[PDB]
Amino acid sequence: MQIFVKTLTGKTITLEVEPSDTIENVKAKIQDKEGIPPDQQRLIFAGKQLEDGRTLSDYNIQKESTLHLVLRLRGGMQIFVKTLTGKTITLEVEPSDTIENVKAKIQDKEGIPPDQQRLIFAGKQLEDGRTLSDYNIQKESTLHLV
Amino acid sequence: SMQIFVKTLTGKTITLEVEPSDTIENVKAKIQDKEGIPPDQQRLIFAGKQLEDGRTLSDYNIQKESTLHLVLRLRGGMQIFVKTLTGKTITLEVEPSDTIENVKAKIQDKEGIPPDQQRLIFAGKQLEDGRTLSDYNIQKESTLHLVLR
Amino acid sequence: GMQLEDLRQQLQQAEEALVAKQELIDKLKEEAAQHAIVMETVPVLKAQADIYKADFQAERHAREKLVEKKEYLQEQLEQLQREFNKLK
Amino acid sequence: GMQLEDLRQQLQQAEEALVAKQELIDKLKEEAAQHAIVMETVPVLKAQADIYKADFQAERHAREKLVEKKEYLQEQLEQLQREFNKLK
Repeated sequence: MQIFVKTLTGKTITLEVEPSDTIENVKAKIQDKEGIPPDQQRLIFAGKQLEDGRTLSDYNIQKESTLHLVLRLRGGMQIFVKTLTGKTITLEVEPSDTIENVKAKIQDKEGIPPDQQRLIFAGKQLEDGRTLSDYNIQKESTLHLV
Repeated sequence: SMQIFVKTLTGKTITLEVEPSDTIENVKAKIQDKEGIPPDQQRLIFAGKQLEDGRTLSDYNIQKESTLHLVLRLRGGMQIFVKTLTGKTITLEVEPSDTIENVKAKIQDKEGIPPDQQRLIFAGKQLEDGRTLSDYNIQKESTLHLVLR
Repeated sequence: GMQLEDLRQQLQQAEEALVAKQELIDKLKEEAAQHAIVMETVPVLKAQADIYKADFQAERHAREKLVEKKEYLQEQLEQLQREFNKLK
Repeated sequence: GMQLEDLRQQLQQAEEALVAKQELIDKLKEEAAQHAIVMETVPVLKAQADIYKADFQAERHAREKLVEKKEYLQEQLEQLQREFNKLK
């Protein structure tokens, strides 16, 4: 089947699936297509919020079904980068984000070009190829920017 | 000397006796007078539009028997904190003119403890039900101590 | 002789009246169906108040969690001092 | 001849059709006004989203400022922790 997914402000994308699929698989399929983290997504059918555990069958959702999508104001995990002045900015993340993505996010809010960022998390200079989870970075962790 | 309806999204209508010359802020006051909702936590809407405290009823074309919508903020203005004798710290939403009764009530709304069993402290001194927050110079982000009476 | 004509002017008037009545019916239907589309979106808006509110509460307790730590260290930083200001 | 009974039969039938289509109209109005008053809930439900978004934003800021201070106060416990061990 091919269900529909749209937001309260335009953008109806389309998504090839099969009914045995869980909601978590759907939320992930939206991440690949839309670049939106799963835990930031909240999905709606028939007026109800669908849960990761239950499948598409369980929710009686068939082809051309339109799924309503509201974005959260936050995902689950966030960290802080202490800027050279001490100004601490807050960031939204997953334990899967590569340090490059983290810089990109800092470039977005701060305007510091990534080639000019250096990130330390309680000693240990962090590199573009690794993930926050590689460095065992938790929610509420604070990084320092040089 | 008209009158109007005020309705939330959660249902529940109330009526207010108003004057075409009254200001939006004046109404919020009334909406507080009976509902007990602080003006800084209410957003009124007539004809699809948030109404400004500045302007009057007259300004917004509001005749007798008009329904005004009222959205409740999650978060208003000044918050203080209350640390329990276990470290459990909670926050309250208040105003300088809030009484200690009008504070003990909210404690209970979160902790579930009758006001008659609550002893509140502000740096060593016991707070009194009769007096107000400003009376005990408690300012924003300030922390309070909850011990059982 | 005026009995003929008072019928077909009364018939023609009523068939004309059927036309306007129908127009007004069709318009009032397409309007109810448009309005219907908008009404199909309020269950989502409602859910969104819930999502937002929950997201706000998460910020609140996080806020509290840090207020809590802050109150602890500043309470201990007056413990470290007391002996620092006596051994010196 | 029979003409002034043939145009009396269509008139009845049309007078009756007009009443019906005026009764469907009347039903459709009662319905529209009920709609209009639920419709009036959409600007507000949208407004509710915004102010909720805003409320969350004040809370995030307020959280941050407590992270700024916890980091600054630990930052100034850096320029001190260096001394204490470096010299005896």
